[PDB]
Amino acid sequence: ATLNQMHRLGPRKEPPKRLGPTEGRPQLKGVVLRTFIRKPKKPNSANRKCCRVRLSTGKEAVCFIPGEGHTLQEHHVVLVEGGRTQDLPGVKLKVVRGKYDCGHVQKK
Amino acid sequence: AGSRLETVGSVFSRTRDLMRAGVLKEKPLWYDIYKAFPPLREPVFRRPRLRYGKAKADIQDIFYQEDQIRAKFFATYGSGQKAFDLFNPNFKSTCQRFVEKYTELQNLGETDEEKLFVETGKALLAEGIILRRVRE
Amino acid sequence: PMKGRFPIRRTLQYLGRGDVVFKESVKIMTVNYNTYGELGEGARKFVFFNIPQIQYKNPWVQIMMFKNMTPSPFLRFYLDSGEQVLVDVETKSNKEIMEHIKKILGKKEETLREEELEKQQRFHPGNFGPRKYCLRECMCEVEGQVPCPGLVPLPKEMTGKYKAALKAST
Amino acid sequence: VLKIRRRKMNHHKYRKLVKRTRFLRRKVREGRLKKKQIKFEKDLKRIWLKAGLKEAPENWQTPKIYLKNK
RNA sequence: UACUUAAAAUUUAAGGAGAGGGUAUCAAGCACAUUAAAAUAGCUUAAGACACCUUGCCUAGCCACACCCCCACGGGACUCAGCAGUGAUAAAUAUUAAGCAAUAAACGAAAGUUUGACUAAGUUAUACCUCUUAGGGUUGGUAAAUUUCGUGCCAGCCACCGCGGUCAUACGAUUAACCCAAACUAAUUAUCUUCGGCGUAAAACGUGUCAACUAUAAAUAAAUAAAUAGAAUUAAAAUCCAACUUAUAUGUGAAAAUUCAUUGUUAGGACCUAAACUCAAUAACGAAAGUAAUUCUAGUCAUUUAUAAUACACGACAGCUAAGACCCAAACUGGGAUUAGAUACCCCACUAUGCUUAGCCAUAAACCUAAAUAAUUAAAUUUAACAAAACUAUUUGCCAGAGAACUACUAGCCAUAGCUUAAAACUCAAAGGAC
Ligand code: FES
Ligand SMILES: [K+]
Ligand SMILES: [K+]
Ligand SMILES: [K+]
Ligand SMILES: [K+]
Ligand SMILES: [Mg+2]
Ligand SMILES: [Mg+2]
Ligand SMILES: [Mg+2]
Ligand SMILES: [Mg+2]
Ligand SMILES: [Mg+2]
Ligand SMILES: [Mg+2]
Ligand SMILES: [Mg+2]
Ligand SMILES: [Mg+2]
Ligand SMILES: [Mg+2]
Ligand SMILES: [Mg+2]
Ligand SMILES: [Mg+2]
Ligand SMILES: [Mg+2]
Ligand SMILES: [Mg+2]
Ligand SMILES: [Mg+2]
Ligand SMILES: [Mg+2]
Ligand SMILES: [Mg+2]
Ligand SMILES: [Mg+2]
Ligand SMILES: [Mg+2]
Ligand SMILES: [Mg+2]
Ligand SMILES: [Mg+2]
Repeated sequence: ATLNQMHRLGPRKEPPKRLGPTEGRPQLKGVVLRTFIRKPKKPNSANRKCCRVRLSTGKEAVCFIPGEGHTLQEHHVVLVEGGRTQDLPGVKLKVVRGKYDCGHVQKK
Repeated sequence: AGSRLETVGSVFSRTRDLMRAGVLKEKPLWYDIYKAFPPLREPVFRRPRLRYGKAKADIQDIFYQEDQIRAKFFATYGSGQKAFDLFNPNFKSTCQRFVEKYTELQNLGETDEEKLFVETGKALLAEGIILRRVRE
Repeated sequence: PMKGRFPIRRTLQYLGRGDVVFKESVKIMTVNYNTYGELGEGARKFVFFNIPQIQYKNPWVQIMMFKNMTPSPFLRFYLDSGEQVLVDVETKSNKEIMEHIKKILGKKEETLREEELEKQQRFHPGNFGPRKYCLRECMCEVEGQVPCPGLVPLPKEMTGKYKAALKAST
Repeated sequence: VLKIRRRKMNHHKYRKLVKRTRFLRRKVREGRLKKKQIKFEKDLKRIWLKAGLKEAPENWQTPKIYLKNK
């Protein structure tokens, strides 16, 4: 662009930073609604443990439960955080082990 | 160990540099000679480029003043029936004698080109040279 | 590569090299120059090189330039008194034009120095406060004075916590 | 290569979709123009009422500019 | 506070050199102006008016607010956005504390009095500092650092690339090592921001003319073979009519259907529909689209140069509307064949349409996939590669990963299954270009 065109336009227009599943918040608290399995996209082959939750914001989201084995059930309370599950499409939240009803993976 | 880079510098500059670095311990025998009696131009690589737009070379077309007279002689009489001998360094052709006489008359002060052309023909006719005014 | 011709003109150092600071009387400077010709070359160079420097040091002066309106280039200054100073810059180099206007309508070095000193009258080195305005925020920074408790713990006897305990003991 | 094929294949699926729902789109349009006309009339009524007139200027009838006048 | 009149601090009102968030799919606002006999028809606006959305900024501090109705006569849902504290809510969690001793403020002539301002404490790894215990994470690559065993595309892991189906340095335990350390790791947010590009990758967006700026500096042009419009004209080949006339004619790879109202010949007649061989191995004209049968009439031309839309005028083909034309061609349609099927390719017939007269539509790989203009050919320039050698300057337009998307919505349009304008959600770690 010419100096006259750069002057008439100024600095580049910047698209606003749209928020993610947590809505720009470190963590959210949600109540479990269902516990189900999600299948990772090929080539990955597994039965990943996830759950649907109703967040404090009022929306409903699908959250991956990390770790080897969870005791979560319907009506339980959990603290969800950000971080997408790469193989699981649409799963943009994860549960924090050791907070509220969810507990640390049971080393056995 | 050497500098086989013939596109950077010259044989002399690369030899000077290699000795400064410490890789070449003995001077080549041709080195001192080049230092004392170098060439006029430094032999450095240059990529020949083409000329573009209105760039032109600077070569003078070699045209002497005799050529104006010689052109008329070839158009009027052609080349002399006697054959050119280009091995004799002092050869005088029929056309060169025409130009020598044409010059002599012009030194006298004749200003008309037509006068100098027909008078020279008459003088050579007296000399006995066979000039044929071949229009063909 | 910076765009345009002579990109050095678009640097703060170049703009600050200008030495023509007009007197308070100067209010407008009209520049009449021709884009084609031979006797107006200095005028064209003055618009190209010097007008930015003049505006930088005289932000409140209106510089308005008109092109190819007259046979010859000239400068006309409009003063606050109502006087109009015409300058003829034909056959004059851009450097010559700057020196001429500096002489007739430019502040002298003495006047400018006095203004600079007066501007800084209220800054005192001894004054304490934020870094933006002062050298030192607190007297603890000074050598020999009691250091800040945050950096160096105070003696117990100089602390209100300790003094209160003794008063209770009394 | 695949970018014109995709424009072609995308454009092919739009023309098919428009054909399947051509009659629905016609009724959508006639209603969007009617709302477009009412919005035009109301915007003109706002002007004279704000100016203080209690009736539209004498001999004025809002032109119907979105109807099948041509 | 001084004088009985002058220095300040502090405000208020009216203003304006300049600077000042986002959306132009917010493009018009609709009285927003001047004059001062009260007339004139003006005022702001692509140099961004108007509308809407969002946000405290100008930081020794400033501005706005003080339960709500912008305000607070009035009304209402009737007061901690003072300190401490409580309920609810939230990922978010300080004492219902002491003293007016210091400084500040209020009051008093004053000794003095008052103050949840403030001061000294309490609470909390949130930070810094000084010390003393050591814990936290990681160990496939980026990126410092793994031994044994279990698991076997399962269980699990990853910021990106990826790992796991029997020798897993990548998962789990264990061993050691690495990093940091009263912290450590995770999540969230923040700090980095246009002088780069536009033949082939995002992007010169069909064509030209008129403005204002920004640049530039010269006083010419035209006289051109197929620009364009009108009128007149016609050579070859068809069509029609007529004479004579084979028995067939037509059609394919091969056949069938079609046909004998055909066929062939005509130095017979009519027609003037449609298209313009050779020239053309040419490279002209026009802004582009486009334009080459002949003749005649009208006709292209000077603005220094570049630079234009919200205006004006054009814009292949196909398509729409109305009245005509119709040799030939030909979507569609029917017939014949072909094939497992033919909804095609091949054959026959025939229509819209191609033509004219009036409008409309405004679309192309509208492409030389090259914006225009003036330079230079050397700057030790294959500055990727391939195209079309490279490159400087000027002005405008345009571009900012891919898909979603020649889409949705918006506005304009003779357009109504239309064109121009043109997003987001969401998804992926690529997409793409040249070799
Ligand atoms: S900053 Fe000076 S005493 Fe703390
Ligand atoms: K896999
Ligand atoms: K209020
Ligand atoms: K006190
Ligand atoms: K381990
Ligand atoms: Mg929209
Ligand atoms: Mg309240
Ligand atoms: Mg109020
Ligand atoms: Mg409180
Ligand atoms: Mg109160
Ligand atoms: Mg906190
Ligand atoms: Mg007092
Ligand atoms: Mg193993
Ligand atoms: Mg790892
Ligand atoms: Mg491991
Ligand atoms: Mg492109
Ligand atoms: Mg187009
Ligand atoms: Mg005709
Ligand atoms: Mg004529
Ligand atoms: Mg027809
Ligand atoms: Mg092309
Ligand atoms: Mg299209
Ligand atoms: Mg569309
Ligand atoms: Mg639309
Ligand atoms: Mg997007």
